[PDB]
Amino acid sequence: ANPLYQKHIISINDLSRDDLNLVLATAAKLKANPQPELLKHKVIASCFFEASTRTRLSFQTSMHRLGASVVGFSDSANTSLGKKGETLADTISVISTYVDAIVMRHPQEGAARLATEFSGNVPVLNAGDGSNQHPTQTLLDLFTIQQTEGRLDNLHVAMVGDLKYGRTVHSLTQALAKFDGNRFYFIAPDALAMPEYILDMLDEKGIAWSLHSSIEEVMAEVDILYMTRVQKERLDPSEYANVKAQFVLRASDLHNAKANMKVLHPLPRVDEIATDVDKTPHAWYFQQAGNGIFARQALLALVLNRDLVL
Amino acid sequence: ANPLYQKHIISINDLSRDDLNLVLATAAKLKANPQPELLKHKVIASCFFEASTRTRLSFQTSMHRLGASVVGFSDSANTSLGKKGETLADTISVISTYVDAIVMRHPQEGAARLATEFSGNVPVLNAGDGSNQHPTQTLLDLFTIQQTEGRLDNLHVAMVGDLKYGRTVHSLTQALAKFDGNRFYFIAPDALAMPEYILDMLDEKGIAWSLHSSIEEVMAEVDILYMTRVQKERLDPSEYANVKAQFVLRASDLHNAKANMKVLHPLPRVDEIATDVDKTPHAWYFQQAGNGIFARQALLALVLNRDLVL
Amino acid sequence: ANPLYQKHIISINDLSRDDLNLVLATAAKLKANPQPELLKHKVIASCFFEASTRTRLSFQTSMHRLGASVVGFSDSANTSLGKKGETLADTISVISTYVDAIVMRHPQEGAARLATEFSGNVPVLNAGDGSNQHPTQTLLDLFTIQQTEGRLDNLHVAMVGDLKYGRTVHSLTQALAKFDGNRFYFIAPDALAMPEYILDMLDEKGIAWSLHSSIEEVMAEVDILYMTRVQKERLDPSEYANVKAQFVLRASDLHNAKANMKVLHPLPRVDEIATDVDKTPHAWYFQQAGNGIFARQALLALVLNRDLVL
Amino acid sequence: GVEAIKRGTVIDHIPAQIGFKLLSLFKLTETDQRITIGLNLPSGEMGRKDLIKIENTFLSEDQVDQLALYAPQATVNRIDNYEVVGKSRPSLPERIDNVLVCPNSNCISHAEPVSSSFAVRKRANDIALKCKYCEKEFSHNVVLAN
Amino acid sequence: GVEAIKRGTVIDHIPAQIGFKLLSLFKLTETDQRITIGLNLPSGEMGRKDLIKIENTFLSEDQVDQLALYAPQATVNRIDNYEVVGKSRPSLPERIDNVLVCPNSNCISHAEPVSSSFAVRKRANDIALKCKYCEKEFSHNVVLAN
Ligand SMILES: Nc1ccn([C@@H]2O[C@H](COP(=O)(O)OP(=O)(O)OP(=O)(O)O)[C@@H](O)[C@H]2O)c(=O)n1
Ligand SMILES: Nc1ccn([C@@H]2O[C@H](COP(=O)(O)OP(=O)(O)OP(=O)(O)O)[C@@H](O)[C@H]2O)c(=O)n1
Ligand SMILES: [Zn+2]
Ligand SMILES: [Zn+2]
Repeated sequence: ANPLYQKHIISINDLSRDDLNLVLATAAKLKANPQPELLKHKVIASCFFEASTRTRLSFQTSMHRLGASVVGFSDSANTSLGKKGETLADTISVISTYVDAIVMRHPQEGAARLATEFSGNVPVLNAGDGSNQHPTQTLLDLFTIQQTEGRLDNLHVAMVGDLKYGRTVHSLTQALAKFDGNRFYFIAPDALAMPEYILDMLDEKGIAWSLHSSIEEVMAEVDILYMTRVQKERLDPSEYANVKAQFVLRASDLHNAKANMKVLHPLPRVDEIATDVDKTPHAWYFQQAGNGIFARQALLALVLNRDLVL
Repeated sequence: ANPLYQKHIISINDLSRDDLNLVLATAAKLKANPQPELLKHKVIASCFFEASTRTRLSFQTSMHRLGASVVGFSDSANTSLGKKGETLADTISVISTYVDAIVMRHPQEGAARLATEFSGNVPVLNAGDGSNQHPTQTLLDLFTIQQTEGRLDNLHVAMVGDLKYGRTVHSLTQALAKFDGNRFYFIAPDALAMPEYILDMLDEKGIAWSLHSSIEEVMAEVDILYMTRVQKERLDPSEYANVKAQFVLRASDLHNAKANMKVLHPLPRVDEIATDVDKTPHAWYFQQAGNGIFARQALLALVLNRDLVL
Repeated sequence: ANPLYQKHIISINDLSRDDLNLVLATAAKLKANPQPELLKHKVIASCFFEASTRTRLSFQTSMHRLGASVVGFSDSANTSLGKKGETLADTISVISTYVDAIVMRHPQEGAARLATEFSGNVPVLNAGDGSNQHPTQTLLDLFTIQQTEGRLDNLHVAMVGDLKYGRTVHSLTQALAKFDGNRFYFIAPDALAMPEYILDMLDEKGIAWSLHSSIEEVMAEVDILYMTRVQKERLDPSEYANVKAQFVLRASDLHNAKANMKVLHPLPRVDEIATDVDKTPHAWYFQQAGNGIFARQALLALVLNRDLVL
Repeated sequence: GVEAIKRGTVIDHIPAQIGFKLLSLFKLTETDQRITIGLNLPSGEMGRKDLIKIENTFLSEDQVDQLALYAPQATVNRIDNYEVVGKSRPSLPERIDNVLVCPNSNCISHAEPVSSSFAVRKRANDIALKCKYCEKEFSHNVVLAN
Repeated sequence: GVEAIKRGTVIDHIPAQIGFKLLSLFKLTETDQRITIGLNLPSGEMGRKDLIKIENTFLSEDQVDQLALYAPQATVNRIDNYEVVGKSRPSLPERIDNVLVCPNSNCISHAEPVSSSFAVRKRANDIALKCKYCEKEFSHNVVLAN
């Protein structure tokens, strides 16, 4: 029985340094040695009530590479929840009588945890719930940080952008706070700033963080620079002063950067990383993206297999 | 003929203390002694390309109260500009061949200046061009300020609210900088603060102005507290942080109010002047509204009659 | 001054048989002898916040036929209530400082009563507030009923159609319950049946009323067959079973019609009165419409003149 | 058993279950006066009653009559310096303004800054309520909502 | 005593203007046993208190845990046969369920058939409550704002 077998993967909070490290260990393994029938005979539900190119298509590809079958929807417009007014609670109750695990993305925060109260014994893996958590992202980010830096302890990590509505950086700061010695630098418009609930936790653990007005003032000290997109669709109309990106990285700005530094982005990006960065050795966001296949195969394997030997 | 006969009225910045004084003299006269046939046989166009309750009806009632005839539109939608794609310039060119004067409200700034190049010999009276000027508003504000304070010189004047798109306060700060020793207190959000070009003019005339973050700071000191509306329609999406009234006024606030002071508002008031102010000695905005009839028919009379009314 | 000078006209339930009789007397007089300058120098507001062809144009023509001036709006969309979010209460507060009387049609019930608390000294004439009252309709219905039947007492009156939202029949059942020995036949669908509160009043005055499922049942017996429209706009979705005229009338039906009987309709008629009725001796609804000029200018005259017209 | 009171108003004999309802319908609690309410007291007269003593507070004539809509058999006792100086009784008010909301959805009262008002009518079982504005009559049961 | 009950609860040292919310909140008036309420009585240290006396009735856990969040000052006294058998002041819980409402409008708790739940981190500052579903932590002032 492996520790993540049959677990719901909802919030990074619910996971430990050991849980995280087991998926990265598994990830690197499946990356070196494919297992094309590991999940032979399991049918999995890909329920996306909100737009995606990467999490949905990476998830469905990971499922296929392991031998599983996928059933789902790209938008609820067509479901009886969308057309006939059924509840989410009821949608999850019947879908759980059909399948072996539910992968879902949803626009309200808390949808995922709500679903687990109705999934019976079927694992719910959270693909994003509004602006709350995005754990599977964080797993593929931790995997990429490890490949590029060889350590997840004592790094200098900067998070730039819309840190308020970004489920991505919410999960990532929580996961990195589970390792020793990591220093955080936060560059956001103050209206799209990091929740004090994350901050209180960084202060509850005695981790060091600072806010900066510019990227250029920390460029020289970072291992990882994590850019984010302004979640337009999540902004309250009070924050529309913030729709266009305040900090935009251009190739020239990397001039005094550590040779080992990487620019990571969850993606999609809009105007914030100028396409000229793409040609530099510091750009690594598409590699990061490819890395979602290994991290999402590892997680599916551990949740759906009592013991893995690979 | 009197100073203003056949004269266009587009911006307060083209009038003089003498003109403003004349219009108020005549208003005082006409209020005392009606002239029912004064403009008997005159047809005036009421052309509002933008919403109005106050300006359009006070203007048309004033026309009727001097024996005039009104033709026009409350909406551009069923004009040939509106449906057949005609330029303003040609609208003005044909409408000039029909009426004796044109009163025009338009959504673009400078629409009325544009109109005087095509109205031929016909006077164009600006009823508000976007966020620029509202010269008739100001003549009834001066009429109400002189009615209450007995003078237009040596007044303490707090202009609260949206000072950036307030076509009203653009014109009124300019009318009052023609008289002497007036003291200005500007209380806007930073976003919707008074135009620089206004401030410059105050600086050159050496008028004392000051910025305040509160009505309380100036309450005890002022004579005219002139409140404005956030010009919701004219805001940028960036600016939608300020859709609500930062400074809202209630009757409690008047506690440390100078016993001569009057609360003025061009109206509509939305949330910024609490309905309890409506019963205070101080509230004067509905009287200010009615004062539109006198100032408006004094203007009409001067521009369409050579002979000064008496 | 005559009973109705400066008096607001909001509901038939506030008038008396004496007032109603006066208004008809004056209508009879004025129809015989026009008074072209009667209201020379008076400005009246025509404020229709709701559609009208009949009420708005009969009212404004009557104003013109007594020498009055009309200002107003046929639509609220380009008023500052309509676009700048102003309350009715403040609309009425400024418009009171301009005109001598206010004629108002509004979609909410009680809009005109609300208006009399803010019109100051100005009379508010109710042109129809939602489904409640239409007092001017009724004065021209009484004028037409007395014109045809020679009396307002001891009449057999069938009110067919939508009796629930028929602001017209609310007021008319109340005007006719002031005279004597009138017999009421109410023919609605159950859904759109006459309000209880009306019935109660009939009960206390001991007026005989009865419900019928057919025009034929009452045809031979009645003197005034008064037809109504299903107030499509005012129906609940639940009620959309009754969008079409249950009782439709054609000329054949008049076969067993009492030779004095008249078909009346407030209009618009949609499908309920077949165009063949238009050629019968019985059809009187267009004459009823024209009778609006006389009743309407008699009302205006009484409310704005002290001296009874002759 | 409840309390000695020098000066104020003691609404006595309130029907059980109507005492809390009155204290919330007319803002009686929103005071800084000592109020002492005794709910579900034995009466004999009725099995149970309720009672409210509001110290140093006197109700106006209309104030007391408003109570007839929920507590007609109450006795409003005026006490000045321990002496029952007065024993009033609620008659029906002719109008109740400001506390009720019209069940008519399309009534102007919901949109504009005016107080509510209903004319009270003793109809034929219950008390009928006519809105000032939309002019529709509703039974009082209804007006006290859902 | 200052009233007297054989069996029952006497909640006391209730802040001025909270006592009456508690009657609404804990639904205490849907009852038939005697209630004595003393609104705006003295209390030396903090001048004006409220006191509620539910005869022959004791509160369920949830209520005293709620009482901890609405009236931390108050004291609950279990009286059996006039014996003040117990007098306890409420300590805060770990979690509050089915009564609070999340400030986050985009919480799934609004839309869906779920009982709410909150984590109670006593901050030195004030009380921080964490929504079970959306994981936002809030100030108890924010959450309890009525
Ligand atoms: N200083 C006082 C005087 C009177 N009361 C209250 O006033 C009410 C009515 O006055 P009273 O005549 O003293 O009692 P009753 O005679 O019983 O009144 P009723 O017979 O009408 O019930 C009583 O319930 C009593 O509690 C009081 O509390 N304190
Ligand atoms: N038979 C009883 C006994 C007590 N009480 C009430 O219950 C409380 C008993 O608590 P107690 O501690 O004995 O009185 P205090 O010491 O003054 O209250 P505290 O210690 O909290 O200040 C008192 O308010 C009293 O009115 C009661 O109604 N009936
Ligand atoms: Zn109503
Ligand atoms: Zn929540």
